[PDB]
Amino acid sequence: LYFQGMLNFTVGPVMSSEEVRAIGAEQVPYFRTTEFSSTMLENEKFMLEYAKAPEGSKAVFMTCSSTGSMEAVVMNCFTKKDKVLVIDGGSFGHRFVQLCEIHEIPYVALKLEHGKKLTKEKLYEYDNQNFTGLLVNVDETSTAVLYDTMMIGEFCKKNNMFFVCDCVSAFLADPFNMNECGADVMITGSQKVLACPPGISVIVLAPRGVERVEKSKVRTMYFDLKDALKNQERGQTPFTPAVGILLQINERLKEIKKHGGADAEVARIASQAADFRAKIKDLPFELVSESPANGVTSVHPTTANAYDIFLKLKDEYGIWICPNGGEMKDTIFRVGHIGALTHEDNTTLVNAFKDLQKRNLL
Amino acid sequence: LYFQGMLNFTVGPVMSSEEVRAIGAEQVPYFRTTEFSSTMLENEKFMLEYAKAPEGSKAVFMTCSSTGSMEAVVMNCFTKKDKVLVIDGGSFGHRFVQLCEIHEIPYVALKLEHGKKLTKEKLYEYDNQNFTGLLVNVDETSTAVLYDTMMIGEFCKKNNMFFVCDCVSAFLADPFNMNECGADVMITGSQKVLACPPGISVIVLAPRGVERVEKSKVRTMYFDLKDALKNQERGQTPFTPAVGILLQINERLKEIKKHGGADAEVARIASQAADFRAKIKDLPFELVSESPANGVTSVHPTTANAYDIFLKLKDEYGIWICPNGGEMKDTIFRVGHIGALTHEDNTTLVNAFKDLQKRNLL
Repeated sequence: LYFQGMLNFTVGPVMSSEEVRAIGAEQVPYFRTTEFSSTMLENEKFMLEYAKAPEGSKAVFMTCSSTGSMEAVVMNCFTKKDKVLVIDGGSFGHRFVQLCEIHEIPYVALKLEHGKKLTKEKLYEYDNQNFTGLLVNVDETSTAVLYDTMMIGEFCKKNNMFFVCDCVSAFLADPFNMNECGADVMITGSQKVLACPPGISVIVLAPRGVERVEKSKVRTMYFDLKDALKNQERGQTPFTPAVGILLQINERLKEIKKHGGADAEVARIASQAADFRAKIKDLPFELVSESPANGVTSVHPTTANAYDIFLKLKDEYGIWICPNGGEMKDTIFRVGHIGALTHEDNTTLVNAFKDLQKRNLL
Repeated sequence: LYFQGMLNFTVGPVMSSEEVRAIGAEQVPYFRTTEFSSTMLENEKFMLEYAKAPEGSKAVFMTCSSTGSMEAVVMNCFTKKDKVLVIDGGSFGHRFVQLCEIHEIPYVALKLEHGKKLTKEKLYEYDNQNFTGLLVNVDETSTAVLYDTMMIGEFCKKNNMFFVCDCVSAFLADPFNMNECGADVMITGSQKVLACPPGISVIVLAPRGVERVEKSKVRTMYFDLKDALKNQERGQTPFTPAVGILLQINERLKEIKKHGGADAEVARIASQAADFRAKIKDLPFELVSESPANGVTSVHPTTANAYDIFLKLKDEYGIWICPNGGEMKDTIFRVGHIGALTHEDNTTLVNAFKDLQKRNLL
């Protein structure tokens, strides 16, 4: 079958461990119980630990993809009186711009050419301009650009700006310390470094984030983060959540702990990325990112159409790489370093590239 | 473990087949592919078939619980110029009232005492009053009351009212023919009669529903049903969907087809319900619903606290029944007839009730 026997180098869904997969074959339990509440409180504790959240932080688990949590955060944390600086180097930064437009949050987009780093000098062009908040996608996954959260956090603190981090691809792949960088909100998704099935997302709120949400007057039921917080006090959710995925997440969080915690997973993924990048030195590929992220590498093929390479690997080599869209469809593809991959998997992929070269495709 | 070895008589999550469960242990595939598109187009075709949707209908698959699809429908189908009649006999009808309030849709709540049927004479009290739409939960799951969709549909047609049906617990449990009753929208959820894990919901739109959505000007990203429709044209979704659950749904839809289609599953659940109801005749239980639904039976214990019975069965008999909340917590519990249950499972439950009676708990 099409979903059997494939090597997955995308950035979501990704390959899962045998233990997480095994949980996926269990009957899904009824969940309005003290037993499931315990699982949910444990999930929250692990998320706060791995995020290095400050004392007094809270997490909520949302039954929707990461985009839904991005929207919830925008709706619950900002109003028409805010002025938000949005880092826009690609698709996900642009998605935050689109959310500000939809929800009538005044904003300024700080555009970066695809692949370009954010320098301190560039950010400080926006110093002392009455901004009240900042939205960033810590790994801009579309271009595999990593932003410096300590640098951005310092800027936000100087300017008293509410600091929102989408760490959907950065969390557990790149170093991130919520307490140290002063992030007020962190968002992540189940299908990225957590390597569970898609359908859950997580919002972590620092005490300032909790306070901000508590003061919101949002017109929404499903994305009402006050309701989400109130229910999570007893390890519950307002509506039926993706119970099965939340049990898989619990297992995964314990697996992370067993293998050395958040720092150990960051280190493993850093090594996975370095291994791939070392192995493609003699192929007609240029690295696009000026600020590499551990979770993913963006590649420009200098001899071939990037989407063509995606299709050939998928249909003839048993491999999914991550294609791009829009203006990047023909010129960029990405190779993920997350989920249950090994250095030998990188060798398999590079061997497939070498075979495409022999065929004269690249 | 707490989620192992339990008999599940709730109305979601419920017990799944071994084949659906097996799919849950597979690696989740990358999904921006012609292969996954094919699965999604097939899922839509089966949903339209089982809903008996009119020619030209469309379905979309939403990565959120059913409540999220209820909200999406309200947001995308009604405006401040509408006047909506909401059938409110319990929790889910009330949830539609709450959505009308949040989204500033003018409405009138048609209250029914818990457990009471909706008569034709009652509904026609609202005839010729300039209503433009109607919201109903075809099985009001909180009270296990079934509403007559042919009767309501005739009323809506007479009054030119846009007819929205939440069939989250009714779809595949009770007869429902979208074409015949004139429903413009049907909503359902993955974890109910479909008996898959929670995290997907489905919106089926008749041609009038499609037209209504196409004319909407909603301020939302995640719940933008125009975007959902446009993407489903090629078997895709705007964001990452719950891919694993959608593959399980595909298997389940094929399993339904193998066993005789929608009518055969309705008949099986009708028999499951009848079997349970026959077996409790000598116990201190009163049936609450004046209009029984196949999917679930609501029970009033005349000698005991309903929530106490829930807790004892859960902790001492390996059984989940469905508790109630609010004003119904002490007085009503429910027994589901959906998912992978047998008549012998009903015997196991009744034996547990009989043992509680021997202990003098009831």
